Amino acid sequence: EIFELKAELNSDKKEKKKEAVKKVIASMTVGKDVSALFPDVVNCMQTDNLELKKLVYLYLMNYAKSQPDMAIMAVNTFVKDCEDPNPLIRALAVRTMGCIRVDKITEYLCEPLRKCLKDEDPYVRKTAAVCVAKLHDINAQLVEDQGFLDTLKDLISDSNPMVVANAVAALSEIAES
Amino acid sequence: DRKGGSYSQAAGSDSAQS
Amino acid sequence: SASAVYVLDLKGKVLICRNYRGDVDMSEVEHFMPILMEKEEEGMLSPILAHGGVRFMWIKHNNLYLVATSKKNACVSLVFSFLYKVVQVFSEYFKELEEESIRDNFVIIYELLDELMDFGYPQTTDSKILQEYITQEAPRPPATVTNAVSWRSEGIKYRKNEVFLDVIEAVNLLVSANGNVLRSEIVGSIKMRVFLSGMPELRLGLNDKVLFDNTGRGKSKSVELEDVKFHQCVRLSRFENDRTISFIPPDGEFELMSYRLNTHVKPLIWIESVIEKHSHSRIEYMVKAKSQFKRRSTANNVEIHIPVPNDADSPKFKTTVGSVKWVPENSEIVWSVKSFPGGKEYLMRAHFGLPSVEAEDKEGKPPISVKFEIPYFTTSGIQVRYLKIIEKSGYQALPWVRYITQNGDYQLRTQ
Amino acid sequence: GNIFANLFKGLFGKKEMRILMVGLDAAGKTTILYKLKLGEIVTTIPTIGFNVETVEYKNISFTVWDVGGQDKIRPLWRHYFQNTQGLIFVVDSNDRERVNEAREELMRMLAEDELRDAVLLVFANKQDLPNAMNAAEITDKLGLHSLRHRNWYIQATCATSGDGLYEGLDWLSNQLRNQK
Amino acid sequence: GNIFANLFKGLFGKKEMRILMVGLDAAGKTTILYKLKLGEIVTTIPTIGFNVETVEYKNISFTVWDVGGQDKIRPLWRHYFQNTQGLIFVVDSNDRERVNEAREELMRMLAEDELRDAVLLVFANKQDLPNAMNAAEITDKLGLHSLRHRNWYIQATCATSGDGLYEGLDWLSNQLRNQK
Ligand SMILES: Nc1nc2c(ncn2[C@@H]2O[C@H](COP(=O)(O)OP(=O)(O)OP(=O)(O)O)[C@@H](O)[C@H]2O)c(=O)[nH]1
Ligand SMILES: Nc1nc2c(ncn2[C@@H]2O[C@H](COP(=O)(O)OP(=O)(O)OP(=O)(O)O)[C@@H](O)[C@H]2O)c(=O)[nH]1
Ligand SMILES: [Mg+2]
Ligand SMILES: [Mg+2]
Repeated sequence: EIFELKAELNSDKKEKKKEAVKKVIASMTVGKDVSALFPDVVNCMQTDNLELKKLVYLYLMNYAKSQPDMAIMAVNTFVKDCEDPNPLIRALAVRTMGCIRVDKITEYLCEPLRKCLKDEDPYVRKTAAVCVAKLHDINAQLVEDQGFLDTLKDLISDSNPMVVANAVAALSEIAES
Repeated sequence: DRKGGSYSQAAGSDSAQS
Repeated sequence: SASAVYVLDLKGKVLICRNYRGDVDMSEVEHFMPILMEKEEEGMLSPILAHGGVRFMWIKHNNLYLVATSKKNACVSLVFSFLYKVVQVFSEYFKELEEESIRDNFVIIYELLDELMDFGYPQTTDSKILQEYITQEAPRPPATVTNAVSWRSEGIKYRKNEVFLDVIEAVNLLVSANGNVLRSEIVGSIKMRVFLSGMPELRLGLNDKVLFDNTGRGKSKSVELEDVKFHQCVRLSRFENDRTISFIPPDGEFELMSYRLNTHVKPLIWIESVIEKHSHSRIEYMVKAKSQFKRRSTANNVEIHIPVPNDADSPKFKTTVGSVKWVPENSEIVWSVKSFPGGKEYLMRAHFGLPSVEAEDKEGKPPISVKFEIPYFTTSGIQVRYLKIIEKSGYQALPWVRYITQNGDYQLRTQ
Repeated sequence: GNIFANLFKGLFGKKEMRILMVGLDAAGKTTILYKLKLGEIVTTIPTIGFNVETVEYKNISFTVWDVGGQDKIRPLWRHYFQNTQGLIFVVDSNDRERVNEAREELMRMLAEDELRDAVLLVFANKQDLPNAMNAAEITDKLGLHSLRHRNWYIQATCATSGDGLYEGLDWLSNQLRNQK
Repeated sequence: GNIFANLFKGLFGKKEMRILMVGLDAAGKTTILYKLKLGEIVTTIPTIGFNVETVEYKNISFTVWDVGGQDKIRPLWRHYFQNTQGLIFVVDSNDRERVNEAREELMRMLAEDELRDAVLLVFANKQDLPNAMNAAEITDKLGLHSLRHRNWYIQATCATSGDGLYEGLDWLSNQLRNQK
């Protein structure tokens, strides 16, 4: 079971890695403690297929507070994925970075957040605005040091009405606390 | 045919209001 | 400001959960079921629960309760709107809303939940737009979400340009036991299935009373819609300026406007029912249905539900037109009529037995509800005047629409 | 000779036609041309020279040659008068002081013996402010009814909205083409 | 059983092989991997985590798994030791103070009973400054000849130039593949 799943996830075949990822996702949804296999799924994270990347990101987000020490092996992957040409991949990486409740991980995520704050893609801009609010909620001091308030304020006075509304909501949430 | 009343074509605008 | 959107089941098991802020522990869902059971058993059950400092506000679905936990003073209306949008998206993607699809569509369900809301703030809710970026069978997100027009995908092309409208009427009457109607309101529903090429800017025009008064023609038959709720595509500013209904119709069936005005006319169907219920001996149902609608309109599938006794057995129906059947599951007499011409009068004489032993507790008097549906009959008298279909390329549209008259909250209080 | 090829071409549409874009500067001529060609209100710098474009509608290639309203470009409208079949005049109802100048320029351009087959095409540009006149006050001020042997038609078009462009195009097609 | 399909696959090339990329931080490991995969000196930030890539040469897919030399990532090399067939060590001859640390890290990584079939692959990185040692002084200091049951090979590769990469790849292919 667990050994077979680990062997399948540690293989060089994508058809088996996808099946292992799907089984791990179903086990977590079915109510199975799959946090012990978080380090094993870390190796099979940088994959070209977008279907398995989303599952890996969801598992890391749901298995980040449980194993914060094992989450230190994902900062490089997040940094690499924060510059993908596809806006969907960048938005997913930004959402996953802010969803990880790791004290030692949000500190290194300031640079990707700053890079994606001025992203031309409106989806990327909205993802960065949401990630800034998430980081401020997690660490207000880190957000203030990163100087994201000035970037958030300029979001309202820019194009992309959806992105402007997202930035306004993030600013209201930050000011609410 | 269709239950609930046959579909009828609609106009383009109020031709009598210019 | 939801903290974690989760989907429960009928046995208390969380079919799927998706935390958005992480400020609420995932173990609080277990206490939601006991709290709901306690609230239901004491009459204090409400859609918004409260587990200490965490509030569990959710609605009841077909088979699972989409409870969304929250901790701060989040907007309850916003949470309800997000839950409704999620339910609509699930219905659009999955034909059935039950546990059969929750455990079978998790791969796409998780992606849809992640994309719908981030950090508790929803960003995308259009099923048609969302179907171009999240599929269960991924390219860059469409420009429609980034663009202002998020309800009409660009580049749509069809062989023909036909738009089917549906002016569905809702005749709701609240007739008290004394014989008078208290709440008699008719709510319009303009549902259109737009199927055209490109992104046409529809210019809907009807014989509104306000529009007729402004133009100076406030003397003909004009619909006096007290409340008009336009869709997202309908420009609120244009309607506020000079009653101009200009909006881009979406691709598919959607609700453009939902009129709602009071009705001061006599009911289309008048039901005169009597209860000659003997004291544990028998019961008589002298129910007579009078059609006050126009004779040119036929109320197809007329179903006047007469609530019979719950413990009644060996019932006999002596009617004139239409089949009368008693359903023990519903505990009422269904006066089903296939075709009900306007001005017709159907008389029924119910006769059912009753046990000698009296019931232990009272059962109440449910109101009698009719299910009349007369097509091609507009009670409000509102008629579509024009539909300005304008396209940059230039094409000849073929708009269509039909008027359907049905019964909404048309209940009759019993004696 | 045989005209079978011409008949075959005309069976599916062969006539194209032409059009002109003249008027005062900042009169919505460039924006009107962009809306006719693309369908968006594009902001452009003042037309120092000229802009040449084409519009495909009703199986007729309506080529539009935008001409600026600059003083140095006002006398340059005679260059486009050669091999020209149509002419569109863009009025500026939002410039009361420039209305007289536009009328004088139109009269000067309409007093040429070479431009005779070009029918009048008056477009009411900038039809978005309350100060804009109607479709008859502007024509009455410009004296469009006094243009003998000139088929003029006044149409109000909103640069921001685009309403009335289809009506103007249909009128131009009906004036140019005299068939079913 | 039948092995006709395997023979047909091997007739045109079937073996791929693997490789590892470990060493001290700022040792040219990322630049070496970029040169092997792409062929350009790409400047990258320090490897907080790891980089996984593949190289196609001589009909063998030489997959390279770059590993950083950070203190927090030094003990993380055991994660890649599972299902690993090769190992490449990148030395830092330009860091005299870090040479001892790199040698200690290599000895610690070479003292594992699980990583036994991975032959030694010493790459002389940063072979562009006069302070860099030769191919024997570095090996003598590291004691590569004292690694019993270890097939080590020292090769000098210039990060800026790329010379010696082909020789190292050929040596790795000859050590991994024992056929014609
Ligand atoms: N906002 C707005 N401006 C309009 C409208 N109609 C005309 N204008 C003005 O008219 C100008 C149109 O300029 P262009 O579209 O670039 O071309 P043009 O009309 O030939 O002007 P020139 O290039 O100077 O000759 C714009 O700069 C606007 O200021 C309108 O409906 N709305
Ligand atoms: N200019 C120059 N720099 C070199 C050369 N060889 C190695 N370096 C240095 O080595 C570093 C190589 O870093 P990367 O290529 O990003 O990857 P790395 O070797 O694993 O270093 P880390 O990422 O910190 O672990 C560069 O920053 C250079 O400063 C060379 O030949 N020329
Ligand atoms: Mg211009
Ligand atoms: Mg590196």
